[PDB]
Parts: sequence; structure tokens; C-alpha cells
Amino acid sequence: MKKLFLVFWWHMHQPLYREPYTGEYLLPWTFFHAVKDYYDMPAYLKDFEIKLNFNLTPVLIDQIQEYAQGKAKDVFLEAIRKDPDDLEKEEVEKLIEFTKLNYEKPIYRFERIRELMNKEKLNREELLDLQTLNLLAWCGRTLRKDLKDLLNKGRNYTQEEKEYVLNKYFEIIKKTLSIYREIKEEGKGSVSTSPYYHPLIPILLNPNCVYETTPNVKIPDFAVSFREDASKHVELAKEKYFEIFGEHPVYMWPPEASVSNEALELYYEKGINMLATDEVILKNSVERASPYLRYYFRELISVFFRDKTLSDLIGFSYHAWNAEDAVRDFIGRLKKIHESVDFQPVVFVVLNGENCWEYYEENGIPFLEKLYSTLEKEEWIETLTLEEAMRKEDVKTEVIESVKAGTWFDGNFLKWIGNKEKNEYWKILIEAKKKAKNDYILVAEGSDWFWWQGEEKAPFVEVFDKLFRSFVRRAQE
Ligand SMILES: OC[C@H]1O[C@@H]2O[C@H]3[C@H](O)[C@@H](O)[C@@H](O[C@H]4[C@H](O)[C@@H](O)[C@@H](O[C@H]5[C@H](O)[C@@H](O)[C@@H](O[C@H]6[C@H](O)[C@@H](O)[C@@H](O[C@H]7[C@H](O)[C@@H](O)[C@@H](O[C@H]8[C@H](O)[C@@H](O)[C@@H](O[C@H]1[C@H](O)[C@H]2O)O[C@@H]8CO)O[C@@H]7CO)O[C@@H]6CO)O[C@@H]5CO)O[C@@H]4CO)O[C@@H]3CO
Repeated sequence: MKKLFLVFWWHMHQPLYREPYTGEYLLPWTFFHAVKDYYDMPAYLKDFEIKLNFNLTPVLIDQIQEYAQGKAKDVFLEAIRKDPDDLEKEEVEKLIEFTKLNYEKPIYRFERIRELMNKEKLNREELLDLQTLNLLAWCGRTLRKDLKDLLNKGRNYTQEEKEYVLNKYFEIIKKTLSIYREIKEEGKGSVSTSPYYHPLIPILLNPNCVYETTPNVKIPDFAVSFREDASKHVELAKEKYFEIFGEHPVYMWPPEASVSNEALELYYEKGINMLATDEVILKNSVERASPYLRYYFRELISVFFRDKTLSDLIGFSYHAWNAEDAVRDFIGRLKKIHESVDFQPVVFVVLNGENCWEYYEENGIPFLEKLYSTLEKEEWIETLTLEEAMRKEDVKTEVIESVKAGTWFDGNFLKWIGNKEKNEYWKILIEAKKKAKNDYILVAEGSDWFWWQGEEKAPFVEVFDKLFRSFVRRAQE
């Protein structure tokens, strides 16, 4: 019977928050997304008889390992752990600002949070609740079962109960890499990786590729070559992945879905057999093309183009829908795809796996449980591992010879280069590369630093600048 082949590929990444001179983690986001998403997203595979795939960047793996070993010195978590009597004013301020930053998210819907944010001054017990409810807001699906007492309590937390939550949270972190190994060993999902620090490979290989989609921009003089670094990002990622999973990775997620003819050749030369990228790149590159085929770039490497609509539905729209209606809508779209082709379509749903859930009611758990429970029971839908997608015989395929370089942001590079502020970071990087002495220059090549550059309304955005500049400084020493 004619199946629809469905492929989820959840991308997990954090830039390095660990400042190199102090060793301090200047932002807590790796901790909070580890305890909330990085274990719990693959742990859905314990309860639902489907396949789900994951990408982990090596720089994220490094940080998970440091927290699991108890070695991460996290400045914001220190303000959470302390007895409020020991908090400095600056730490209380950071606590309030962090809460206000997250205040409108449904995972922060505690009545006690509302009371605390309307009080003009907080005493010790009120600050204990503020600290503990910030922790509990980030609680993942697994511990929502075991901490139900504390969660329904909702207020009047003790220092000892807060330390108990912290202990359970670190237990989740300690099990996180093991669950990825486990679902891989069990055949329930493939795990991929990306070039080590999530750089923009097409720019490192050939900055002129930005002109293919945006010819009216100016970019700085790349007076030194980054081509060898692009190679090192891929090679070091392969080595880290082997250490964790015991194989060389044959699938990679290109950061920001970013490809070019040169980048595809590099992935081929490094032994990658398959990657995915964005539908906008497909439409920019091939006339009349469908994203439901397996493509062979120059007969060198396999490429899938994600279904942008389905991926954007989960990432941008469904957070505001009733979970039941969202799942029924999603199935109805898969039905239309299935009825619309006479071959068996391959549908790639690819997006970040940790950022959208905080905007869903109950951290996305009603939505994903309903979605996965429905998918495991649809006999005309077969969810696939990446390995199954690449080896399946009864799929339609097409050879293509050229792509227009781009990313999944509008098919171009303008969110990372081309304006005055963003170009300033590239100029800093270029001049530092000329004098670089160690691999901290590779850290500074990560895309996150250039993404935030120019952003002036984001609280904590100065922290990303402090990190970038520290890595650039350390690279030259
Ligand atoms: O650098 C820190 C960051 O690193 C990782 O994120 C990278 C990710 O791994 C890459 O794949 C890529 O992500 C792209 C993404 O997949 C696309 O969807 C899109 O992003 C859009 C968002 O999906 C969309 O929601 C919206 O974002 C806006 C928010 O809606 C708005 O509320 C606000 O967001 C603020 C947050 O509420 C606040 O918490 C804080 O954000 C912090 C994160 O919470 C924290 O985890 C961390 O983020 C990590 C991330 O988890 C990694 O996966 O630090 C953040 C900063 O402190 O502050 C936010 C800003 O005030 O504003 C945002 C807009 O910024 O729109 C976006 C844009 O369309 O595009 C992505 C890029 O192609 O890149 C990211 C970043 O490098």
C-alpha cells in the first residue's frame, strides 16, 4: 500500500556560554534547556512507538558534559541556589529581570509569580518562591510526574525543597547523553551532528556566495582564508560524535540549513552521506521541484529539503492552538500530501527541538503526546529514522547539479552579515584570525555571535558580545 514517509529531525544547539578567563557560564540557557528539553524530547520515544531523529551540536554536547560532571560554574544558577539572605542586590536584580523576560510564557503561569512581580519589595520567603518557581517553570515532562507535589503546591517553598529540585535537575542532565545513545541503540531514532561550533560553512569557504541572493550588500575583505577552519569544524565534530556514539556520523545538519555548491562538496569530501536543508533553497535552485523526493547532488551526496510549512506550523503557529485541533490539522495536511502524489512522498519536518515549547500550554506536552499517540496509530504513515530515509528503495529521487547558496532565513545570509554592525564582528574575526594561535578562533566562528550582533532590545544581549570578544581575545594568546 502507498505510504507517506514522515521524518522528524529535531535540532539541538547552544553556543558556548563558558567565559574562558573565569571559566564561568555567563548565561544559564544550556542548563534550563537540558532540564526541560534535551532529555525529555528523546524520552518521548520510551512511550510512543514511532521514530524521531535528533541533531546535537558538539559545542552543546561539551556543555552538557560539564554540567553533568558538576564542573559548570553558572553565575545565574548561583543566584538561584543561594539562600536569599545571602543575595547581593545585583543578584536580586538579575532574578527579577530573568523572570520579567519569561513572564508571558505559559510555562511561567503560576499565580504566585504574578503576586511576586506586583510586590514592590520581596522578603526572604518571597525571594525563595521566586527562585524556586523560576526553576520549576523549566521542569521537563519526566520530572513533572515526580515533582507534582512541589508543582501543585505553587508557593511557600523552602531552601531545602529548592535544593531538592536542583538535585533532581542535575540527575536529568546526567542521563541526557545516555538517552541519545539508548534510542540510537534501540533503532528508535538516528542522531546527527553539525560542524563543531555551528558556523556558516558557505561563508567560511567563499564569502562571495552572499551575492548570489543579495547582490546589493557590502561585506568586509576576508584577507585571510577560513577554508581550513571550515574543514576543522567538520572533522572535530566527527571525532566528538565518535567519542559519544561509537560511529563516524554519516548524516549532518548544516547550521541554519546553510548550503552552497562548495559546502556540499566539503561535506562529501568528509564522508557525509546525507544532509537536509530548506525548501526556499530548493525553489531558488530548481524549477518545478518537489520537496518530497530524495535528491542526489552531483551524484555525490543525498539531500532532503524540509517541508517548510509543516516545520513552521510547529515552530511558529501551533503554540496558540488547542492541542487537539492542531494535531487534527497536521494530520489533515499529511492526508493532502499523500493524496496529491502517485509515489510515496518523503516529508521532512526539521526545526529546533528546544525553543518552541515554552510558548505552548504545559510546555508542549499535550500537543506532542496527542501528535505522537496519533502518529503511532496511522497505518498509512511510516515515521522513519534518517538511516531508513536514506536507504529506502521505494522513494522517488532526482539528480541536481547546482544550488543557490543560502540559509533557512529567507534563503539569504543577511541575518549574519551585510550590515555595518554585523560586518564589524566579521572584521574583528578576520583580524584575529591573522594572529590566531588556538581553537578558540573556531568558537568565535559560531553563527550565534553574528546573529545577536546589532540586536539592541534584547536583555542579556551584552553577554553574547562579552563572550564573542573574550573568545577572540583568547584565540590570540
Ligand atoms: O544564541 C542563543 C540561542 O542559541 C540557539 O539558537 C539558535 C538555533 O539553535 C539555530 O537553529 C538558529 O535558530 C533559528 C530558529 O530555529 C528559527 O526559528 C528562527 O528563530 C525565530 C524564533 O523561532 C521565533 O520564536 C522568534 O524569536 C523571537 C521570540 O519569539 C521573542 O519572544 C524573543 O525571544 C526572546 C526570548 O523570549 C528570551 O527567552 C531570550 O531568548 C534566549 C533563549 O530563550 C535562550 O534559550 C537562548 O537561545 C539559544 C537557543 O535556545 C539555541 O537553540 O538565548 C536567547 C537570548 O537570551 O531572548 C529572546 C530575545 O529577546 O525574540 C526572538 C527573536 O530573537 O523569531 C526568531 C527569528 O526569526 O531563526 C533562528 C535563526 O535562523 O539560530 C539560533 C540563534 O543563533
